[PDB]
Amino acid sequence: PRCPRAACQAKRGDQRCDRECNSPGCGWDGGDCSLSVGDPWRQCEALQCWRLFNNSRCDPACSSPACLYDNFDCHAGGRERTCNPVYEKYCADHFADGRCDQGCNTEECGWDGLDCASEVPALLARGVLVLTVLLPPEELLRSSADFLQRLSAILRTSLRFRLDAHGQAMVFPYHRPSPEVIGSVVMLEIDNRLCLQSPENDHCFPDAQSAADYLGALSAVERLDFPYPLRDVRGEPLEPP
Amino acid sequence: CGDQRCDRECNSPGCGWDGGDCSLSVGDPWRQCEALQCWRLFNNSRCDPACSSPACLYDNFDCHAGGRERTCNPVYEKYCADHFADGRCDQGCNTEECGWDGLDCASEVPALLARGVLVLTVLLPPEELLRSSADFLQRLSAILRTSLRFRLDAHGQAMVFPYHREVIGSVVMLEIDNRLCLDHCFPDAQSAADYLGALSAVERLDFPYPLRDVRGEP
Ligand SMILES: *[C@@H]1O[C@H](CO)[C@@H](O[C@@H]2O[C@H](CO)[C@@H](O[C@H]3O[C@H](CO[C@H]4O[C@H](CO)[C@@H](O)[C@H](O)[C@@H]4O)[C@@H](O)[C@H](O)[C@@H]3O)[C@H](O)[C@H]2NC(C)=O)[C@H](O)[C@H]1NC(C)=O
Ligand SMILES: *[C@@H]1O[C@H](CO)[C@@H](O)[C@H](O)[C@H]1NC(C)=O
Ligand SMILES: [Ca+2]
Ligand SMILES: [Ca+2]
Ligand SMILES: [Ca+2]
Ligand SMILES: [Ca+2]
Ligand SMILES: [Ca+2]
Ligand SMILES: [Ca+2]
Repeated sequence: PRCPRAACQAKRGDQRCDRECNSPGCGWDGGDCSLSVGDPWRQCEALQCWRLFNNSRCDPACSSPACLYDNFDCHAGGRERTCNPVYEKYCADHFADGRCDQGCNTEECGWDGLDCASEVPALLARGVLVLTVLLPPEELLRSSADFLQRLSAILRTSLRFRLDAHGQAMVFPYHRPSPEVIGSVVMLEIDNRLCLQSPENDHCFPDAQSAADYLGALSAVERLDFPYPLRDVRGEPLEPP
Repeated sequence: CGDQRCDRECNSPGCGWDGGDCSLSVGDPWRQCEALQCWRLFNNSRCDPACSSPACLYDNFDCHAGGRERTCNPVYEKYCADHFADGRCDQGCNTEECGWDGLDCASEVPALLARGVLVLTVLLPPEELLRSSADFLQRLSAILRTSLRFRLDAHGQAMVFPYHREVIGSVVMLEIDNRLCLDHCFPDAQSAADYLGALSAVERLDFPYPLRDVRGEP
């Protein structure tokens, strides 16, 4: 039993992050603190890396994909690490409005919702990123630009709602577990069309579950800054047509 | 009630705006206006067609921009200012009320300058003034609803000269590019100076710089 605190057993999965249980040995409070991701560092080949993820400093031995790129500490420095708080509201409002805004045309601001790269062929990561957000579908879609801009900025790549055959967003109602609609189950595409080529420069997620892990890690170390009631994240495969 | 100091107690049409103190040293902004009632209709945010001529300073654009298009959205203003004339197109700032993004989006359109040069005295030393050129030019462009830029010398350097009491401010020389002005544009520098003087006279001018005076020169 890698979880030495007894009181933690009763509290894993209760839908509440319990900070006394937020450790690898306690599975990040049974996933309550890591957006349900069991172990975000499952594939990481170096044991010290989860401890160096949150330091805003490049740790080269932790910069592999499997080690979640050291929270991009080695690929983005200085002003390029965050969208300028002063420009954020503008970028959120002009995201995917069909007109190119070069000042938002960066991976840290969300690539302007691809307004500047719309003729570049889509390059989707494998699978679908599935998010549970405690906002009903109509309310969630009412601020889809802000939601997608901020989530794109966090993942430093382009995100959008996956659409069905009739052009409708794959956003489904979420019901209170064992009734009423409490939130949304959101399905997203990850478009990596603006990613870098060289092994040293590339810092995109090749599949949905990889991006989920990174988000889970941001939550585990109290670094995720996303103004939405985000409950869980995961990657799912899709069958072929 | 020529003091070189704006006194609101003396700032009235009857006293020539404190001798031009409050109208940025512009003696009479309505000098060319073919109508007498216009100074009273300039500030009402309502279209008065009889004052909508250029010489009557377009009735403060009340007939050309009355709705949401009169000012750059306060929420986006800081972004537009910082990204003005940075050589990259920002379509969200690409409007006359936001300063046309410093013409970043119209590089294929031939320059079309108004007559003369707009000369401003600003109580900021040149080095400090130049440190915020984008904000200064963007805000001034938005107000004039056209494109403004520094005049360059033979070595391509901005013509911003020290202003002495030594070094109390700057004398700035600007050009007006009307290439995107398709009546609501100023044909010459003095007209734009007059309009600015008019805004100051009626306390409508909102410009976060210690702006002393304005004038047109050929
Ligand atoms: C991983 O690194 C992060 C920094 O890169 C650490 O997050 C930062 O933590 C500090 C202190 O814990 C916090 O400072 C402010 O905290 C107080 C308010 O906290 C609330 O408000 C902020 C502002 O929106 C919010 O982000 C917090 O999550 C919380 O809701 C202030 O009263 C205090 O004076 C101080 O200014 C930073 O805000 C916070 N930064 C971010 C981006 O979250 C994080 O703690 C670390 N992980 C650890 C230590 O486990
Ligand atoms: C013109 O209108 C503005 C808008 O409130 C006002 O602040 C200003 O005092 C007015 N001008 C005069 C001369 O009253
Ligand atoms: Ca818990
Ligand atoms: Ca690090
Ligand atoms: Ca855009
Ligand atoms: Ca006076
Ligand atoms: Ca009017
Ligand atoms: Ca620009």
